[PDB]
Amino acid sequence: SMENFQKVEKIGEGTYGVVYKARNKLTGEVVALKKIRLDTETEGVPSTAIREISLLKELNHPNIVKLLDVIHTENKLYLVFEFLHQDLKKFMDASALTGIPLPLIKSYLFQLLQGLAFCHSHRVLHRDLKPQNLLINTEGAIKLADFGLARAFGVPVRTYTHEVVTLWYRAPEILLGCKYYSTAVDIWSLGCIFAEMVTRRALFPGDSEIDQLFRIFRTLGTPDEVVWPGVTSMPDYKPSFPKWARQDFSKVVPPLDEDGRSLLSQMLHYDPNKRISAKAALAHPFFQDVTKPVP
Amino acid sequence: VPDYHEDIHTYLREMEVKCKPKVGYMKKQPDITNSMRAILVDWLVEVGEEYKLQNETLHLAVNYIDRFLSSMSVLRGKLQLVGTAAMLLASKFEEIYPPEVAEFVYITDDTYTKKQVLRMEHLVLKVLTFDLAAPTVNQFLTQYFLHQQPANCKVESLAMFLGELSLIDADPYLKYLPSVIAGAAFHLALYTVTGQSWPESLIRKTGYTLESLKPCLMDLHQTYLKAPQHAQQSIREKYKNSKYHGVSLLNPPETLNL
Ligand SMILES: O=c1[nH]cc(C2CCCCC2)c2nccn12
Ligand code: NA
Repeated sequence: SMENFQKVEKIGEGTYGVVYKARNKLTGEVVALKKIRLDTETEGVPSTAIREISLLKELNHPNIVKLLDVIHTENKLYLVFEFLHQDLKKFMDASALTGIPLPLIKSYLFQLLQGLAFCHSHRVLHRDLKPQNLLINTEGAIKLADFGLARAFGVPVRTYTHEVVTLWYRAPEILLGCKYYSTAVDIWSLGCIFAEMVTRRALFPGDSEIDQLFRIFRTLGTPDEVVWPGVTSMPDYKPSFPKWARQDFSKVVPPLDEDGRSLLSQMLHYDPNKRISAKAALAHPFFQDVTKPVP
Repeated sequence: VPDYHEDIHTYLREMEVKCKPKVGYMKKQPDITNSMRAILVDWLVEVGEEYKLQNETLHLAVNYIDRFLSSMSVLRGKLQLVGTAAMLLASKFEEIYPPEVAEFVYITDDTYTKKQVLRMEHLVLKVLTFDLAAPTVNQFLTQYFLHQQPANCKVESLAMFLGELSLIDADPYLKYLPSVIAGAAFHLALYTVTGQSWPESLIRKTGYTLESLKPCLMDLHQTYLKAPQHAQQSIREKYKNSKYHGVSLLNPPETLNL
């Protein structure tokens, strides 16, 4: 029964379901309720919900959104989450003119990496990191949310779903159709997000898979066998792809200091085997003076 | 190696203890037996082959069945309903393309209805409190394969064959953790194909000595020896295929020299 919850307002729609801001009428606790209609579902409880629930029950961390309860009513499934008042997307839009203060960018990326390192060390790939799924509170915390595209991975990985990550945040190994991808796809996404916080616009706003790739190539250089061994044999690599030269990061992310630029370049490394891990990124000198400002 | 491999292994070792079923549960089931379970698991191997499902999916489904039967009494005519829902859930968790519910209904030859399968899926989820991300023998095996000197496709296939046989017989395999069964499977496969033994790198990674693996190894060697005589043969048929290098055709060793 959802009798104890009062709907306050619809917040959004993520990978699956609809999310509402609601209030527990007995305790007063404000929550986010993800509702899934099961009578619309010919196939039972969807895989996205099965994965989100099972994985979030394992991931207890300050930078991962808390799953509080799961309720099965007549023909519906409700996931009860802690509520955070906004997402990183709306916060970036509200800061488009002023800019996000540098120490807050650093704190946010630090926290995102902490959350993501915890996911990866618990064999979970998120696979949909984007500003819309990153939630912020009044007190300076940022948290990963929406694990509907997440999945438990194995050591070593096998081939998983190709249709993953929102296009702008999608790693080149997925765009080029590689048989295998793993934790590096999440780091790519966070590299994009880091740049986006710094410049206030999406780094690679493509409108198709090919346009997405070409945007990447124009900024980082078209990769070759020296930069990324194997690249020219990947399934969707074509030798007719234009060969653009790499841009200087001074132009790409002007506000970013030397340490910031070093970290960012390692997060956007083409070869997924050499792309920086979440754990190693936390040890980068860019974070030596990290604080926790309130936004 | 990636700098989260050790963390994953440590975490899986924690979780296999939490996701373990009750070892004596079958004695408390008034109407089902180890033999009926064997038949069900062998049938799920065949379901897996028909739909081209991953080995991991089969291992997950078995984990869910045994956990479910650790707390719920089930009559013999409903055991296949439990198994079917378990395989559906495991396919949704693990597979890129899970088979659809109507296909699960079809492979039970309309023994159950769609409504029953979907209601059992809810009951399974409720009894397991949605905790579906269970460690399996398969998950440990694939980690152990990274320590080969060097990679041997026959050894991998045989270790997999043996880990899979362990699923069929609750007595004795319910008394071992997946990481241990995997250890024994890997050693036995290694020994059979190349004559090598459980390597020092895995002794360090797992903390399991070859001696610690011996009880499970003794059992698994017997299982291997008697496999051509066992009432359940779907796993053997499956591992004859060239995909698995026909390892189920190989003669087991007569002694382990332990
Ligand atoms: O507090 C909130 N606010 C928003 C969401 C979602 C995030 C993904 C897009 C739809 C809205 C949320 N999931 C859990 C708690 N949550
Ligand atoms: Na019994």
